[PDB]
Amino acid sequence: FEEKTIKTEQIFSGRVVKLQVDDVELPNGQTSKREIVRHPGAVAVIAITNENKIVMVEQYRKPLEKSIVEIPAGKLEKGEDPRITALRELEEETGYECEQMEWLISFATSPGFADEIIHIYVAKGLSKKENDEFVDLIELTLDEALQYIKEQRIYDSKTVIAVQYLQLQEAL
Amino acid sequence: GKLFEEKTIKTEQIFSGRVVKLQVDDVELPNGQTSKREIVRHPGAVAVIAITNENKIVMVEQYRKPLEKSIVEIPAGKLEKGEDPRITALRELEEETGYECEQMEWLISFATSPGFADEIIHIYVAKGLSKKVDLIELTLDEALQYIKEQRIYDSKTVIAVQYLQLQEALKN
Repeated sequence: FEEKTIKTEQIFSGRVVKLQVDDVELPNGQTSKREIVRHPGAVAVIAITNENKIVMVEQYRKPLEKSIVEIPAGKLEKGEDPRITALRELEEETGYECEQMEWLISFATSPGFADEIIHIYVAKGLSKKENDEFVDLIELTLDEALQYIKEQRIYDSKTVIAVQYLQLQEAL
Repeated sequence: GKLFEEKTIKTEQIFSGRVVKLQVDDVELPNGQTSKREIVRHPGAVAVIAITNENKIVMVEQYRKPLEKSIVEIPAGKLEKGEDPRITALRELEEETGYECEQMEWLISFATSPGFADEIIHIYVAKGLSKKVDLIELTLDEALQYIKEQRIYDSKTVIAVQYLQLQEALKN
Protein backbone atom coordinates (compact mmCIF):
# COMPACT_ATOMS: atom_id res chain seq x y z
CA PHE A 1 0.00 0.00 0.00
CA GLU A 2 1.01 3.63 -0.56
CA GLU A 3 -0.30 7.17 -1.05
CA LYS A 4 1.94 8.33 -3.90
CA THR A 5 2.82 12.03 -3.97
CA ILE A 6 1.68 13.71 -7.18
CA LYS A 7 2.65 17.28 -6.15
CA THR A 8 4.31 18.99 -3.19
CA GLU A 9 4.12 22.55 -1.91
CA GLN A 10 6.70 23.71 0.63
CA ILE A 11 5.08 25.82 3.34
CA PHE A 12 7.87 26.60 5.77
CA SER A 13 11.57 25.83 6.26
CA GLY A 14 12.75 26.62 9.78
CA ARG A 15 15.62 25.88 12.10
CA VAL A 16 13.80 22.87 13.63
CA VAL A 17 10.83 21.95 11.44
CA LYS A 18 10.02 21.99 7.76
CA LEU A 19 6.39 21.79 6.66
CA GLN A 20 5.02 20.69 3.30
CA VAL A 21 1.63 19.70 1.92
CA ASP A 22 1.53 16.72 -0.43
CA ASP A 23 -1.24 15.98 -2.87
CA VAL A 24 -1.49 12.20 -2.82
CA GLU A 25 -3.12 9.47 -4.91
CA LEU A 26 -5.88 7.47 -3.20
CA PRO A 27 -7.65 4.35 -4.54
CA ASN A 28 -10.33 4.70 -7.24
CA GLY A 29 -8.94 7.79 -8.92
CA GLN A 30 -9.21 9.61 -5.63
CA THR A 31 -6.93 12.45 -4.50
CA SER A 32 -6.14 14.03 -1.12
CA LYS A 33 -3.78 16.42 0.64
CA ARG A 34 -1.31 15.34 3.33
CA GLU A 35 0.26 17.82 5.76
CA ILE A 36 3.75 16.60 6.60
CA VAL A 37 6.22 18.01 9.13
CA ARG A 38 9.75 16.97 8.28
CA HIS A 39 12.30 16.72 11.06
CA PRO A 40 15.89 15.39 10.92
CA GLY A 41 15.43 12.83 13.69
CA ALA A 42 16.98 12.67 17.14
CA VAL A 43 19.19 10.40 19.22
CA ALA A 44 18.44 9.96 22.93
CA VAL A 45 20.62 8.24 25.52
CA ILE A 46 19.74 6.07 28.51
CA ALA A 47 22.79 6.49 30.75
CA ILE A 48 23.12 4.78 34.15
CA THR A 49 25.66 6.15 36.66
CA ASN A 50 27.86 4.18 39.07
CA GLU A 51 25.25 4.87 41.76
CA ASN A 52 22.76 3.17 39.46
CA LYS A 53 20.96 6.47 38.80
CA ILE A 54 19.47 7.57 35.46
CA VAL A 55 20.93 10.74 33.94
CA MET A 56 18.28 13.27 32.85
CA VAL A 57 17.95 16.98 32.07
CA GLU A 58 15.25 19.55 32.86
CA GLN A 59 14.54 22.32 30.38
CA TYR A 60 11.66 24.53 29.25
CA ARG A 61 9.74 23.21 26.22
CA LYS A 62 7.94 26.17 24.69
CA PRO A 63 5.27 24.14 22.82
CA LEU A 64 4.17 22.72 26.20
CA GLU A 65 4.55 25.98 28.18
CA LYS A 66 6.16 23.74 30.79
CA SER A 67 9.59 22.53 31.82
CA ILE A 68 10.00 18.75 31.77
CA VAL A 69 12.57 16.17 32.81
CA GLU A 70 13.87 14.11 29.88
CA ILE A 71 16.63 11.69 28.99
CA PRO A 72 19.42 13.59 27.14
CA ALA A 73 18.83 13.87 23.40
CA GLY A 74 19.87 15.86 20.36
CA LYS A 75 19.22 16.28 16.68
CA LEU A 76 20.60 13.72 14.25
CA GLU A 77 22.50 15.17 11.28
CA LYS A 78 21.66 14.14 7.73
CA GLY A 79 23.54 10.93 6.95
CA GLU A 80 25.38 11.11 10.29
CA ASP A 81 26.12 7.97 12.26
CA PRO A 82 23.56 7.97 15.12
CA ARG A 83 25.99 6.29 17.55
CA ILE A 84 28.56 9.06 17.01
CA THR A 85 25.84 11.62 17.66
CA ALA A 86 24.70 9.83 20.81
CA LEU A 87 28.23 10.00 22.24
CA ARG A 88 28.65 13.70 21.50
CA GLU A 89 25.17 14.52 22.78
CA LEU A 90 25.74 12.72 26.06
CA GLU A 91 29.07 14.44 26.64
CA GLU A 92 27.83 17.85 25.51
CA GLU A 93 24.65 17.81 27.59
CA THR A 94 25.74 16.00 30.75
CA GLY A 95 29.56 15.95 30.77
CA TYR A 96 29.65 12.13 30.82
CA GLU A 97 31.68 9.95 28.51
CA CYS A 98 31.04 6.24 28.31
CA GLU A 99 32.79 3.02 27.46
CA GLN A 100 29.71 1.40 25.87
CA MET A 101 26.99 2.90 23.63
CA GLU A 102 24.50 0.41 22.12
CA TRP A 103 21.35 0.99 20.04
CA LEU A 104 18.15 -0.09 21.79
CA ILE A 105 15.08 0.94 19.72
CA SER A 106 13.84 3.45 17.13
CA PHE A 107 10.32 4.83 16.72
CA ALA A 108 8.34 7.67 15.21
CA THR A 109 6.99 10.20 17.69
CA SER A 110 3.83 11.45 15.85
CA PRO A 111 3.39 9.47 12.65
CA GLY A 112 0.08 11.23 11.96
CA PHE A 113 1.86 14.38 10.77
CA ALA A 114 5.66 14.16 11.36
CA ASP A 115 8.40 11.97 9.98
CA GLU A 116 10.49 12.44 13.13
CA ILE A 117 12.26 9.26 14.32
CA ILE A 118 13.99 8.88 17.72
CA HIS A 119 16.89 6.47 18.12
CA ILE A 120 17.42 5.46 21.73
CA TYR A 121 20.90 4.24 22.77
CA VAL A 122 21.99 2.78 26.12
CA ALA A 123 25.29 4.09 27.54
CA LYS A 124 27.29 2.10 30.09
CA GLY A 125 30.49 2.68 32.03
CA LEU A 126 30.30 6.44 32.53
CA SER A 127 33.06 8.84 33.49
CA LYS A 128 33.02 12.60 34.02
CA LYS A 129 35.71 15.28 34.02
CA GLU A 130 34.45 17.75 36.65
CA ASN A 131 35.09 20.84 34.56
CA ASP A 132 24.29 25.63 28.62
CA GLU A 133 22.71 27.88 31.28
CA PHE A 134 19.08 26.82 30.64
CA VAL A 135 19.42 23.06 31.21
CA ASP A 136 19.43 21.48 34.69
CA LEU A 137 21.27 18.17 35.15
CA ILE A 138 19.30 15.68 37.24
CA GLU A 139 20.16 12.18 38.43
CA LEU A 140 17.29 9.91 39.49
CA THR A 141 16.79 6.50 41.00
CA LEU A 142 14.27 4.25 39.28
CA ASP A 143 11.75 4.83 42.07
CA GLU A 144 12.24 8.59 41.80
CA ALA A 145 11.66 8.43 38.04
CA LEU A 146 8.32 6.71 38.62
CA GLN A 147 7.39 9.47 41.07
CA TYR A 148 8.28 12.06 38.42
CA ILE A 149 5.88 10.26 36.07
CA LYS A 150 3.11 10.43 38.70
CA GLU A 151 3.71 14.16 38.99
CA GLN A 152 4.12 14.61 35.22
CA ARG A 153 7.60 16.06 35.59
CA ILE A 154 8.46 13.23 33.21
CA TYR A 155 5.98 13.79 30.40
CA ASP A 156 7.28 12.85 26.92
CA SER A 157 7.31 9.60 25.00
CA LYS A 158 11.07 8.98 24.78
CA THR A 159 11.57 9.37 28.54
CA VAL A 160 8.56 7.24 29.46
CA ILE A 161 9.93 4.55 27.15
CA ALA A 162 13.30 4.83 28.93
CA VAL A 163 11.76 4.49 32.41
CA GLN A 164 9.70 1.45 31.39
CA TYR A 165 12.83 -0.04 29.85
CA LEU A 166 14.64 0.29 33.17
CA GLN A 167 11.61 -1.12 35.01
CA LEU A 168 11.86 -4.10 32.69
CA GLN A 169 15.59 -4.61 33.33
CA GLU A 170 14.72 -4.77 37.04
CA ALA A 171 11.83 -7.24 36.74
CA LEU A 172 14.50 -9.58 35.28
CA GLY B 1 7.22 22.99 35.98
CA LYS B 2 8.18 26.52 34.89
CA LEU B 3 11.99 26.29 35.02
CA PHE B 4 13.70 28.74 32.58
CA GLU B 5 10.33 29.97 31.29
CA GLU B 6 10.46 31.57 27.81
CA LYS B 7 7.85 34.34 27.54
CA THR B 8 6.18 35.02 24.22
CA ILE B 9 6.65 38.62 23.07
CA LYS B 10 5.32 38.18 19.50
CA THR B 11 3.65 35.42 17.48
CA GLU B 12 3.29 34.86 13.75
CA GLN B 13 0.88 32.34 12.29
CA ILE B 14 2.44 30.38 9.43
CA PHE B 15 -0.11 27.79 8.46
CA SER B 16 -3.48 26.49 9.53
CA GLY B 17 -4.53 23.19 8.01
CA ARG B 18 -6.69 20.17 8.65
CA VAL B 19 -4.20 18.34 10.88
CA VAL B 20 -1.58 20.83 12.06
CA LYS B 21 -1.22 24.52 12.78
CA LEU B 22 2.22 26.09 12.71
CA GLN B 23 3.30 29.33 14.38
CA VAL B 24 6.59 31.01 15.25
CA ASP B 25 6.90 32.76 18.63
CA ASP B 26 9.55 35.29 19.46
CA VAL B 27 10.43 34.53 23.08
CA GLU B 28 12.26 36.24 25.93
CA LEU B 29 14.86 33.96 27.50
CA PRO B 30 15.46 34.08 31.27
CA ASN B 31 18.49 36.36 30.77
CA GLY B 32 16.67 38.97 28.68
CA GLN B 33 17.93 37.60 25.36
CA THR B 34 15.46 36.87 22.56
CA SER B 35 15.09 33.86 20.27
CA LYS B 36 12.61 32.09 17.99
CA ARG B 37 10.50 29.00 18.72
CA GLU B 38 8.68 27.04 16.03
CA ILE B 39 5.50 25.48 17.41
CA VAL B 40 3.20 22.90 15.85
CA ARG B 41 -0.23 22.90 17.47
CA HIS B 42 -2.18 19.66 17.37
CA PRO B 43 -5.25 18.66 19.42
CA GLY B 44 -4.83 16.01 22.07
CA ALA B 45 -5.56 12.32 21.52
CA VAL B 46 -6.89 9.42 23.56
CA ALA B 47 -5.33 6.00 22.93
CA VAL B 48 -6.54 2.64 24.21
CA ILE B 49 -4.64 -0.40 25.44
CA ALA B 50 -7.27 -3.13 25.00
CA ILE B 51 -6.37 -6.64 26.17
CA THR B 52 -8.80 -9.39 25.25
CA ASN B 53 -9.91 -12.35 27.36
CA GLU B 54 -7.22 -14.26 25.47
CA ASN B 55 -4.36 -12.04 26.63
CA LYS B 56 -4.02 -10.39 23.19
CA ILE B 57 -3.58 -6.67 22.48
CA VAL B 58 -5.99 -5.16 19.97
CA MET B 59 -4.29 -2.97 17.38
CA VAL B 60 -4.88 -1.41 13.99
CA GLU B 61 -2.65 -1.22 10.93
CA GLN B 62 -2.68 2.00 8.96
CA TYR B 63 -0.64 3.83 6.36
CA ARG B 64 1.24 6.82 7.76
CA LYS B 65 2.20 9.08 4.85
CA PRO B 66 4.92 10.96 6.81
CA LEU B 67 6.74 7.64 7.28
CA GLU B 68 6.01 6.14 3.83
CA LYS B 69 4.84 2.93 5.47
CA SER B 70 2.08 1.12 7.33
CA ILE B 71 2.63 0.54 11.02
CA VAL B 72 0.76 -1.40 13.69
CA GLU B 73 -0.70 0.88 16.44
CA ILE B 74 -3.04 0.85 19.41
CA PRO B 75 -6.40 2.51 18.62
CA ALA B 76 -6.48 6.27 19.18
CA GLY B 77 -8.75 9.20 18.39
CA LYS B 78 -8.75 12.98 18.59
CA LEU B 79 -9.70 14.61 21.89
CA GLU B 80 -13.09 16.38 22.02
CA LYS B 81 -13.04 19.55 24.16
CA GLY B 82 -16.01 19.44 26.51
CA GLU B 83 -16.27 15.66 26.43
CA ASP B 84 -15.11 13.15 28.99
CA PRO B 85 -11.87 11.67 27.59
CA ARG B 86 -13.09 8.39 29.05
CA ILE B 87 -16.16 8.54 26.80
CA THR B 88 -13.93 9.44 23.85
CA ALA B 89 -11.83 6.36 24.60
CA LEU B 90 -14.88 4.06 24.83
CA ARG B 91 -16.17 5.43 21.53
CA GLU B 92 -12.82 4.95 19.75
CA LEU B 93 -12.52 1.35 20.97
CA GLU B 94 -15.92 0.45 19.50
CA GLU B 95 -15.61 2.43 16.26
CA GLU B 96 -12.11 1.20 15.47
CA THR B 97 -12.36 -2.39 16.77
CA GLY B 98 -16.03 -3.16 17.49
CA TYR B 99 -15.02 -4.14 21.02
CA GLU B 100 -17.11 -3.19 24.04
CA CYS B 101 -15.58 -3.04 27.48
CA GLU B 102 -16.53 -2.96 31.14
CA GLN B 103 -13.68 -0.73 32.49
CA MET B 104 -11.75 2.22 30.96
CA GLU B 105 -8.99 3.49 33.26
CA TRP B 106 -6.52 6.32 32.67
CA LEU B 107 -2.93 5.06 32.67
CA ILE B 108 -0.64 7.93 31.68
CA SER B 109 -0.41 11.08 29.54
CA PHE B 110 2.62 12.41 27.71
CA ALA B 111 3.80 14.74 24.94
CA THR B 112 4.94 13.01 21.77
CA SER B 113 7.49 15.56 20.52
CA PRO B 114 7.84 18.41 23.03
CA GLY B 115 10.68 20.09 21.13
CA PHE B 116 8.33 21.37 18.42
CA ALA B 117 4.73 20.16 19.00
CA ASP B 118 2.13 20.52 21.76
CA GLU B 119 0.47 17.17 21.00
CA ILE B 120 -0.46 15.24 24.17
CA ILE B 121 -1.55 11.58 24.25
CA HIS B 122 -3.76 10.18 27.03
CA ILE B 123 -3.58 6.38 27.33
CA TYR B 124 -6.50 4.46 28.88
CA VAL B 125 -6.54 0.72 29.69
CA ALA B 126 -9.64 -1.27 28.69
CA LYS B 127 -10.57 -4.47 30.54
CA GLY B 128 -13.44 -6.90 30.15
CA LEU B 129 -13.67 -6.90 26.37
CA SER B 130 -16.46 -8.49 24.32
CA LYS B 131 -17.07 -8.10 20.59
CA LYS B 132 -20.34 -6.19 20.45
CA VAL B 133 -6.42 -0.31 7.63
CA ASP B 134 -7.56 -3.45 9.44
CA LEU B 135 -7.89 -5.02 12.88
CA ILE B 136 -5.12 -7.20 14.27
CA GLU B 137 -4.85 -8.94 17.64
CA LEU B 138 -1.39 -9.88 18.92
CA THR B 139 0.07 -11.86 21.76
CA LEU B 140 2.80 -10.20 23.79
CA ASP B 141 5.46 -12.26 22.01
CA GLU B 142 3.96 -11.36 18.63
CA ALA B 143 3.96 -7.68 19.63
CA LEU B 144 7.63 -7.89 20.66
CA GLN B 145 8.42 -9.53 17.31
CA TYR B 146 6.65 -6.67 15.53
CA ILE B 147 8.86 -4.21 17.43
CA LYS B 148 11.95 -6.13 16.33
CA GLU B 149 10.56 -6.00 12.80
CA GLN B 150 9.76 -2.27 13.15
CA ARG B 151 6.13 -2.93 12.27
CA ILE B 152 5.36 -1.49 15.69
CA TYR B 153 7.10 1.82 15.32
CA ASP B 154 5.55 4.82 17.17
CA SER B 155 5.89 6.02 20.72
CA LYS B 156 2.37 5.32 22.02
CA THR B 157 2.34 1.72 20.81
CA VAL B 158 5.85 0.99 22.13
CA ILE B 159 4.69 2.28 25.52
CA ALA B 160 1.64 -0.02 25.32
CA VAL B 161 3.76 -3.09 24.55
CA GLN B 162 6.09 -2.20 27.42
CA TYR B 163 3.06 -2.00 29.69
CA LEU B 164 1.87 -5.46 28.67
CA GLN B 165 5.42 -6.68 29.25
CA LEU B 166 5.34 -5.36 32.83
CA GLN B 167 1.85 -6.73 33.48
CA GLU B 168 2.88 -10.22 32.39
CA ALA B 169 6.05 -9.97 34.45
CA LEU B 170 3.78 -8.84 37.30
CA LYS B 171 1.58 -11.91 36.67
CA ASN B 172 4.19 -14.28 38.09
